[PDB]
Amino acid sequence: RFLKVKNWETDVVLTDTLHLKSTLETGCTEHICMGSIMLPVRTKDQLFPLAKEFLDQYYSSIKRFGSKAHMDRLEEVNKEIESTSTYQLKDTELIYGAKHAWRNASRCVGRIQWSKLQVFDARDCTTAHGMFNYICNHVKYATNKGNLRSAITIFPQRTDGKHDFRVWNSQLIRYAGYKQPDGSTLGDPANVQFTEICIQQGWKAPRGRFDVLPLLLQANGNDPELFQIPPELVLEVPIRHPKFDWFKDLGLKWYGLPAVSNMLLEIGGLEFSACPFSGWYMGTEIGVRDYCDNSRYNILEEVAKKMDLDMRKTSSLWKDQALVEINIAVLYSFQSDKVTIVDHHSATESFIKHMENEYRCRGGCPADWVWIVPPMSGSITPVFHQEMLNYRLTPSFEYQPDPWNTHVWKG
Amino acid sequence: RFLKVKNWETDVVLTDTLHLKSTLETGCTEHICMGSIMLPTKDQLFPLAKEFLDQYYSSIKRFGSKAHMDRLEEVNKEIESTSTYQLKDTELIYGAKHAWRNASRCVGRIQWSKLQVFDARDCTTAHGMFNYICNHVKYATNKGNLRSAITIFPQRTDGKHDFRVWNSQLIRYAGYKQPDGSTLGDPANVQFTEICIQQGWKAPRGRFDVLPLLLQANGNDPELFQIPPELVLEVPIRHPKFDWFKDLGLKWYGLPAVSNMLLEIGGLEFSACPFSGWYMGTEIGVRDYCDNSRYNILEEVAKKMDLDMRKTSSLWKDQALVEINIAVLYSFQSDKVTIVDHHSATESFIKHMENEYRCRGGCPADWVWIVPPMSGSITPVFHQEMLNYRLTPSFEYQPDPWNTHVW
Ligand code: HEM
Ligand code: HEM
Ligand SMILES: CNCCCc1cncc(CCc2cc(C)cc(N)n2)c1
Ligand SMILES: C[C@H](O)[C@H](O)[C@H]1CNc2nc(N)[nH]c(=O)c2N1
Ligand SMILES: C[C@H](O)[C@H](O)[C@H]1CNc2nc(N)[nH]c(=O)c2N1
Ligand SMILES: [Zn+2]
Repeated sequence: RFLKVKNWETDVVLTDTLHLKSTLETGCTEHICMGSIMLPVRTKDQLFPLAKEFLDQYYSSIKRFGSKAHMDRLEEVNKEIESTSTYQLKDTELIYGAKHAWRNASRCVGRIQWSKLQVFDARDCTTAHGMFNYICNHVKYATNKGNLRSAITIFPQRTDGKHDFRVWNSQLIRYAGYKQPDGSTLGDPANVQFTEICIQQGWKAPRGRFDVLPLLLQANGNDPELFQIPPELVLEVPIRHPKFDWFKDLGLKWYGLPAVSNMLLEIGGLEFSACPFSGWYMGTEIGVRDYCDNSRYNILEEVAKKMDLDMRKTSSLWKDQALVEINIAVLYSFQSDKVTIVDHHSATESFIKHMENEYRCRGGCPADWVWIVPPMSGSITPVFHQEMLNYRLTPSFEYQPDPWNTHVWKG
Repeated sequence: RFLKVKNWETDVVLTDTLHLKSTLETGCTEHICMGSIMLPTKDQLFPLAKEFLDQYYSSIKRFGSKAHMDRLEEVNKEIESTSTYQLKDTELIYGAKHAWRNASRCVGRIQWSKLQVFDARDCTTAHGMFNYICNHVKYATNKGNLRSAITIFPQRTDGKHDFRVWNSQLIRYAGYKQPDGSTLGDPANVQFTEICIQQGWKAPRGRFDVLPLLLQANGNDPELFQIPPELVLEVPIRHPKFDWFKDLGLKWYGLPAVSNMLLEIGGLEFSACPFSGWYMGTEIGVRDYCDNSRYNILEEVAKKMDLDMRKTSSLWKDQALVEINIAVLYSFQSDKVTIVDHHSATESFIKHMENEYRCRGGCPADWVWIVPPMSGSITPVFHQEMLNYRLTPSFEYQPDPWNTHVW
């Protein structure tokens, strides 16, 4: 089967054959598209085909398909599965797997960088303290004094599902949110629930607008433990605007390192429930979503006031106008401080090239248009005009339930 | 099977049951989502008629009535005898309004029940069609106070007598390829303009030439007509702050009127059914003016604002884009032509969705099309999960007549 996608701006037509290797579900049917839906203990039975599929890909990629090394390895994994009910990846396979999970991540516009990923093998980790050490080293390495480096740290895989390693933080670095008795919110409204958990676990909250949350770390299915990331390791950027001198007085800053820590990495049927990964920010993530979502810091009003825009009619586009200045300021600030960041024009343009490269060399590039298109100025970026096919390949990053909803407390 | 949609801004969750009445396919499968793809007999006819008449009679609280059964009986006889059937005026109006209600790509659907339906099923010639379309244009425009309307021409018979408006929209600007290798006017309209010229149009070769209508009646060869200039309302584009903007020589037409689509009601097919409402600003300011394959004016505007266009990271493109869109809205409002900004329109649509979920059990919506082409996430629709599915009556895409027409 052949599937064509078209770019309506360029008339470039690409042919996808890669989707034939698609395994998991989409959520869609012939009767319904769930393309805008956010979120739509394994037996040896199901496990060996998954291992085999993965090992065949790995051996093909190193051009050793059907080799004795390939066959011996299948044999070794088979025996290990029938003996121990699971298996261990070689370091090479782990690295290959992590890189490909990123490569297959259909919601990530940053994938041109997929082959450059520093993989930190933390499978020898046994305790929360050990996890803390590993994560500190990840943060320091990735931050690199502002010259950001993509990295992932991989903690031991799931066994019976009762001994899971989990990072309870959705991201390694995030600001606390505090609900006030008057209904108002101090800090990041997104993180109110998690902050409360942290407080309940014994965290002493400074109760400011930009308090870096402590790490809440679960090793081997045990109760999670609190650790504070050494502040000297947390790179932050004061936000200012190149022309507006009052912008600094808004009191804004953000952290430089975007680091997802709540996702599950699947490789060859194995499940890595704690696998924090990081890259560098695209400006709009902060300037559009973090700052301007009504459900987040929500600064559009204040900014628009200070720019003295006409705010009586939406039709003045005062919101749009303020939004631009805020995103200019985020980009300006990071650049001025020499902290890696990319604008949505650069990032989407790079993605189109990556995508075309992938069609040519790989036969496709699964992409989720709904996530790939930036949250401002959509149609003046080239991804907007690009038809995309969304499907799911393994290895992959997957959503998993929040640990506080599933954890069995030891006490 | 009973699907939930969440708004991530408000945490509001809606339950959709309406999708279990969908029938047409989406393009998607359990293995592949095609949500971003632009274009993915008596036997066949009677169940379609029945399904439609059932929903019609349910809508007037007369389900299972004798009049319901009588109509069903009558339609069935007519299909058996004549191979097709004729809609009653009431049914036609119901169907047209519901086609719009079911248009999952339309953000303006809160207005769906206020639609003026012009029954042009008595039309027989292209001159007839021309007259009906002029009257539509004049009625819809209403001196700037726009009114939603659709004009419905005779249904398809054997497929060899189709009525077609060859133009994709009732009102659009011509496109010309220059010796300069560049493009004059609207680049999207070059091929159609060629066909107009080849059919005998005398093109003025200007940048904003209103295209002539190319009208096909009864499967005959299409004929040319110029819409009376005085009925084509246009808006010169100026900026409220930038005095120089006027000098760009920009204007646009007040009437957005889609003419290339197929209206399906009760299995019947209306291949010629132009419909119109009123513009959302971004349609003109973002797409028409700033698309690289359209009027593509970003660079010039940016230069007149003297922005640093050295580096993409200055966001000069984004800045110019906002001002271009400010000017569009200002110009329409100043000239008193109905227009809606994307904030107001998406807000309306959220309330409509909630109404539709509350009173109909759902609302089919294509998020890819509903979210505006600028400032996506500062509009409520961005944070609104939507289910996309196909309900009938419906507007459907159809092939361009020049690839179809046996001359
Ligand atoms: C290096 C530069 C990178 C850039 C510019 C980038 C860009 C982005 C952006 C803008 C998003 C959307 C985030 C959101 O809307 O919440 C995203 C999502 C995602 N990225 Fe990347 N990313 C980068 C690196 C990485 C790396 C290193 C990985 C994994 C090894 C990765 C995997 C993912 C995944 C799995 C998602 C989906 C997250 C979710 O569903 O919440 N990215 N990326
Ligand atoms: C009166 C105010 C209206 C507003 C504000 C509005 C808004 C819009 C917008 C912004 C689009 C996207 C168009 C594009 O991006 O090219 C659209 C598409 C559409 N509209 Fe509405 N519309 C209105 C009236 C109507 C009416 C009266 C009908 C039918 C009787 C209709 C049916 C449709 C259909 C079928 C589409 C999809 C067109 C396509 O797929 O090319 N709309 N509308
Ligand atoms: C999933 N919706 C909520 C996301 C909230 C959130 C909070 N902090 C950091 C991120 C980072 C997202 C992200 C991750 C990576 C790896 C790179 C990049 N440029 N961006 C996301
Ligand atoms: C409902 C909708 O899917 C939701 O708002 C999505 C839209 N696209 C997105 N795109 C990105 N990059 N990040 C997001 O969080 C979202 N949210
Ligand atoms: C590839 C993508 O589907 C295409 O660019 C779509 C995206 N969303 C759109 N949305 C609207 N309203 N109108 C359009 O023409 C498009 N084009
Ligand atoms: Zn889909």
